[PDB]
Amino acid sequence: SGKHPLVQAIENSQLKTDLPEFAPGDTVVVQVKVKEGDRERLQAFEGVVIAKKNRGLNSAFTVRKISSGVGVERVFQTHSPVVAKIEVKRRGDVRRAKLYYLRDLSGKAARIREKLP
Amino acid sequence: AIGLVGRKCGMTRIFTDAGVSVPVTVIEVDPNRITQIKTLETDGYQAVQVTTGERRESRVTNAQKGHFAKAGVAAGRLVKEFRVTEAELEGREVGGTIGVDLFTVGQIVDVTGQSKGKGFQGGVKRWNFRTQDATHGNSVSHRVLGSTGQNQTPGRVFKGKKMAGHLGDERVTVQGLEIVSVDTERSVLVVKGAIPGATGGDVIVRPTIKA
Amino acid sequence: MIQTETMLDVADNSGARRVQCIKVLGGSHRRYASVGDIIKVTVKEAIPRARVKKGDVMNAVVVRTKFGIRRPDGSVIRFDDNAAVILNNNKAPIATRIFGPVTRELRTEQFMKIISLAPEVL
Amino acid sequence: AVQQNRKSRSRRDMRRSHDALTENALTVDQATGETHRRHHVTKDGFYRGRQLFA
Amino acid sequence: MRHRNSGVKLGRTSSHRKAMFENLANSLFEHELIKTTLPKAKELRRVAEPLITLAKNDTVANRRLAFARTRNAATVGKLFTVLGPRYKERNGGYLRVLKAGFRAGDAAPMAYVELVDRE
RNA sequence: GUACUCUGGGGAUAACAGGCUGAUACCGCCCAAGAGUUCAUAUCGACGGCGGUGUUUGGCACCUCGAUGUCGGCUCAUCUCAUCCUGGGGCUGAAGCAGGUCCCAAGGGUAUGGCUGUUCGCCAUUUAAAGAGGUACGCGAGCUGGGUUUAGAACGUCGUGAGACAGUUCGGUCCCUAUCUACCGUGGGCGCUGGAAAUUUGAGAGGAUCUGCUCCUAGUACGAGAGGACCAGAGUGGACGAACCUCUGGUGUACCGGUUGUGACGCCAGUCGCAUCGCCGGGUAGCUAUGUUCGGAAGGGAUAACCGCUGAAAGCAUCUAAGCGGGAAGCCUACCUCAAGAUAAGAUUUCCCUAGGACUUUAUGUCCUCUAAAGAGCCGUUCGAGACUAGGACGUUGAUAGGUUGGAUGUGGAAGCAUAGUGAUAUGUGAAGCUGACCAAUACUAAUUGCUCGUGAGGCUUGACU
RNA sequence: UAAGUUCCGACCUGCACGAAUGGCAUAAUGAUGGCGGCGCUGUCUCCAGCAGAGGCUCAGUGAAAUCGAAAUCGCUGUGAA
RNA sequence: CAGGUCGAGUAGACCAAGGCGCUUGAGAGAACUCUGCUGAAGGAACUAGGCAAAAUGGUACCGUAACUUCGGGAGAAGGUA
RNA sequence: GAACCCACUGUCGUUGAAAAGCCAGGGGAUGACUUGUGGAUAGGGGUGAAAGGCUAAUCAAGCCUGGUGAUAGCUGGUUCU
RNA sequence: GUGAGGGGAGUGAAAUAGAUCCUGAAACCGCAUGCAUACAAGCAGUGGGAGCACCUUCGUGGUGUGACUGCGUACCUUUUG
Ligand SMILES: NCCC[C@H](N)CC(=O)NCCC[C@H](N)CC(=O)NCCC[C@H](N)CC(=O)N[C@@H]1[C@H](O)[C@@H](OC(N)=O)[C@@H](CO)O[C@H]1NC1=N[C@@H]2C(=O)NC[C@@H](O)[C@H]2N1
Ligand SMILES: NCCC[C@H](N)CC(=O)NCCC[C@H](N)CC(=O)NCCC[C@H](N)CC(=O)N[C@@H]1[C@H](O)[C@@H](OC(N)=O)[C@@H](CO)O[C@H]1NC1=N[C@@H]2C(=O)NC[C@@H](O)[C@H]2N1
Repeated sequence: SGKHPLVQAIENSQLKTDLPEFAPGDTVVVQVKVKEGDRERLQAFEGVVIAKKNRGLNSAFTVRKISSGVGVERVFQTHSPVVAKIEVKRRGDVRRAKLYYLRDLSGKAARIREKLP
Repeated sequence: AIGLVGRKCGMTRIFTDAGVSVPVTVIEVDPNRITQIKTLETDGYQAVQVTTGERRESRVTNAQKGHFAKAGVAAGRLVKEFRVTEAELEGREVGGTIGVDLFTVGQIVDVTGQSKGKGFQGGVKRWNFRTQDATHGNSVSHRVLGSTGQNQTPGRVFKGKKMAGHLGDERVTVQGLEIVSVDTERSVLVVKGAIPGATGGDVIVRPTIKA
Repeated sequence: MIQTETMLDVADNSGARRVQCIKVLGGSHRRYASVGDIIKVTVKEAIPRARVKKGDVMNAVVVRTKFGIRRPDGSVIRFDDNAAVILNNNKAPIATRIFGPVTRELRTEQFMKIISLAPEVL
Repeated sequence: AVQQNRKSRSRRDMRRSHDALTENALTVDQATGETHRRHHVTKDGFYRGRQLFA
Repeated sequence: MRHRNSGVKLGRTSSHRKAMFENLANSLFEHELIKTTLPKAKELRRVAEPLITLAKNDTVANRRLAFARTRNAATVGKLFTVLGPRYKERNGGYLRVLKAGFRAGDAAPMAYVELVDRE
């Protein structure tokens, strides 16, 4: 809430209200709307959350995965309608907010320990 | 054409149902109050003068106090004219009010503002000049102008030569912006894209001159 | 964001393994190439007994970049490498297999073969 | 770089035409009656009634 | 350009500036009235007033924070036993800065910094 | 012999640039044998003739030898048109698509690399195109110093030798704080027919001016076939420019954390100083591009080459002599910005000042007393404004700045205590503690009491209205 | 090498190599000359942000080379050109 | 002459005994200049030339080519803790 | 590889802090080594692992004083009506 | 400021003979009065010439200034120039 109240009201008018709770280090699945022609479908994007930005309607989060041997990252915008659904598969236990050190690790070295209840 | 005077409130985004993120600028509009109508007979041209905002009486001078009292409107923080034709001039009278409903969603507009001031600036920033070599023997000549002219002929520097000096803090008009939202409850315009100036600056919104 | 002297991997089985960009095609003073753009390359390393040979000058299309691509919702997608797919003299793919994911900007009638052969389109 | 001709006294004085000094803003302190610099503590330590040094 | 930036430089490195302002705060808390240059006096508020706000509440953690910021046991004791109780009900503004002419050696503008209820 | 060198002189006399000239150079025109299946002139054009320009090679020796101190590269340019692309046309040995040739047109645009000191040149790959030239072969008190042309050394060659070169090779100090003119920005003064606060007209000035590809018309017109349009519409790019920070990132030495060495705070614990911010991982505002948005759209007027209508001189013919049209990225407008020092100093709205004496230089007269307006400034709190200025906001009838309170964000589990461990550590209290610049409230602190400037109805002549 | 007036190997009409003004080689050595590669990078595409020191303003002290005299504009022409 | 903690050390970081803060200051936080830190994607495309900068860097063990004057090359290269 | 002795590269400095330096890198560092004190060699002479190098900030013939007011077919200047 | 310096007083024929003190020029630098000067382009003068101020024998006069206007590119040397 570092913006003017009018901007805050205009932004708050468009907030999603069913977002789950997740943190860096968690592995998540994102259902992404894909529209070609008149054809609509949901594509799954599963991976580790390596960064989270809490900025109200300007919130974002970065998901990293290994796809066919090639690392790929996507920075989703949390309140965008293209993000249909987010599910948390497993909760991770980490020591810092940003996990960029994972980019230089491969295989067993990049494993994230599960957070035990 | 007749337009509106407002204040830049900040930038944000609007999400569409398809998921497209549209970057937008929000313009607060305190409804403009007409203070004077200028005609061919008395002024030689046709314009509508408006004021907006508020100003304390200790800052309002006596001449301006009388000028506002003749129209019968509260003193504003600024006064500004719009050139008009007879068709736009009809229906407007001294003491009336112009609101955000002058515009419609989807309309294309031009927005004028006062750009941010960068102060004294050099050739690289002001005119996109290229720097010289950082290494390879260069002596204290990394961001300098270089040559400024020819030899004995013509033996002078031409007018308009690009040099260092004040950059920014000038009137700038941006054309082709689309009205994204017209909120009458909050008296707000939401336009697509960026507009000149800093947050809190005064801006002018007019119908586009390009077609 | 590919420019001249940039080295790229090859995401196909045409035989080339590393290529170097020698020109960004499609305009005077054009600086950079992104996903879906055509470049001229020289082949720096190839597997033995292949149609392509080391030292050949060919066309290619960029399919993966580290700088990444933007999407209409404001997101960005970044890859771990810079990868290209070799084309022939009339700018058509010459390979039969595609390795690694590709993006939806390749969904044109010119590059639909890459979309069909890729393991992942994202 | 250096002049090719000595500058005349008239031109030198014309350049100096912007060198004049100005007065400070002085004011009588109503609490004490002495002249003081406006918005400043007096030399004896008074300012708008309060007194600093016992 | 320095649009919307806070802080001063005063021709010093960052560590030297921080040490100087710590010394100034200690001297102010000890004597309750000091004379310095006007820019130093104005910047000293942003360093000194939060210390009094912190000292309003007496806890071990607050005392250790005050000691980390002042490195003066006498200053910590005076803050937590005298100044904080004195300003418990004051909503900021524990200092006043008053212009005091110029300095003979270099014509530098000067000011007095004083605690609000000193004596 | 002197390149190890020195003195007195010369622009009386050479090398650079300038000047005169134009043999040479480049460009243009006249005649026309012939070539072109016939057919000089679609395109070429022998033998000969006449000019233009002032980019070449030269001639002369007028300026400079009490110094005009540079081959190329870099940075930054400005002009010409004999036009490279884009625009408009005539002819064709122009079916179409293309091409050839000539005319008009200077608005904009007009490659990156390998080799070499190169200019040039050859080569690779692009582009709509990679134009030709002038500007001290533009630019070294703006940069460099690879080549050439000091002093060292060597090779080939010449000389008995000192030494030398239609040569080669390795190495080899680039000074100047800008007075005047000019230019880029930014102020002070006065003027503008009493003074003041605002809003303005536009005589004029500057900026901008580029273009690819795909689809469609339509596989239509054209053509035997192969191929394949004009005109007219959509979509999407390159380069360039501006504004902006919502998004994506960079930075972020006054924000948070991990960690090494050492010293200290009496000790443990907890902290702080120093070591590039010690090092390392993140990161708020601001600034910023590689990020975002937008622009060169459309239309009027006069024209260039060119094409005409009607029409005589000259019973015909003829775009022309009367008269009437069409016609280009070019000109004037149109778009953006500046603009009344436009001394021709413009216009509109509103506001302020309505006192007495003496005297003679009898007048917008000179001296006394009274009066001090509308406003402006000094000063202070300051700013997304700024070198100083100027400009914007506010000064108690107050949110201008700091602080305080709340929120937001970042970091990521404070200290103390308690549990489990032999212990390093782990867990709970608790997503805690701390959080520059952000948002919102709040007179707690500082914007005090003030002073200075600016006056007192604004000359005369004539005309029209009263 | 995509592209090599440089580099390496070979050829020999050696303008004008050649045997102690030594010839041809040679391990090691060289702040020696030429060419190529890996890593690396603000050298560059193309620059951005930040830190310190100047620059700028105020107070004090206080130079320099130069200088016939200056009321010291543009263009085209003229003219020790 | 020359102490302490680490250290091979008289190298180096921080300290002891013992000395100093270098005889103009105060503000501001523009262009430009000097000295530093970081930098998206690319990685010599820069340039006469990788000039400058970036980079490597310790101890123990393993392992180490052509060539050679048998000494070297060699800390070759490379790897583990 | 420090001290010590050198001077290969670059930025800065060039009316400098300095009439040859600073900073970051660089070479030698038990030897043909570096260095204190006191001596010897004197100008067509000395000395030189040789650059015409050095011989008191001076070297293809040191400095000082005399011949000496050298000579100059050269340049400059030459005073009231 | 028990400073420097000055104003009175006093001495002296004279102190503007007051101590770096006879006379006291010029370059150069101040203050005061009069006139001119902020729409106009250049060796700064010269030949004309309105107005203003002071004086005055009251003018067909004297002193200072100089709006506006015609003409007008320093001096020396050396040179065909
Ligand atoms: N009768 C009249 C006599 C007249 C006399 N002749 C005049 C004269 O000679 N002037 C010389 C001016 C030099 C200097 N600027 C003076 C000054 O003003 N110093 C400011 C300090 C004053 C302060 N209030 C006292 C202070 O902190 N003391 C400390 C202390 O003793 C001690 O520290 C610890 N931790 O124990 C010591 C460490 O060894 O260091 C001293 N500090 C020091 N700072 C000094 C420095 O830098 N250099 C010289 C010497 O003075 C140094 N010591
Ligand atoms: N209304 C205003 C009032 C204001 C108020 N009142 C304030 C006021 O008034 N303040 C006054 C300040 C004035 C000043 N500051 C004081 C000052 O200056 N004192 C000077 C004191 C000492 C002075 N230096 C000594 C002196 O003079 N030595 C000289 C010197 O050795 C030499 O001379 C030269 N040239 O070489 C020699 C040659 O002869 O002579 C000597 N002398 C001789 N004298 C003799 C003579 O005459 N005959 C015979 C023989 O014995 C002569 N020799």
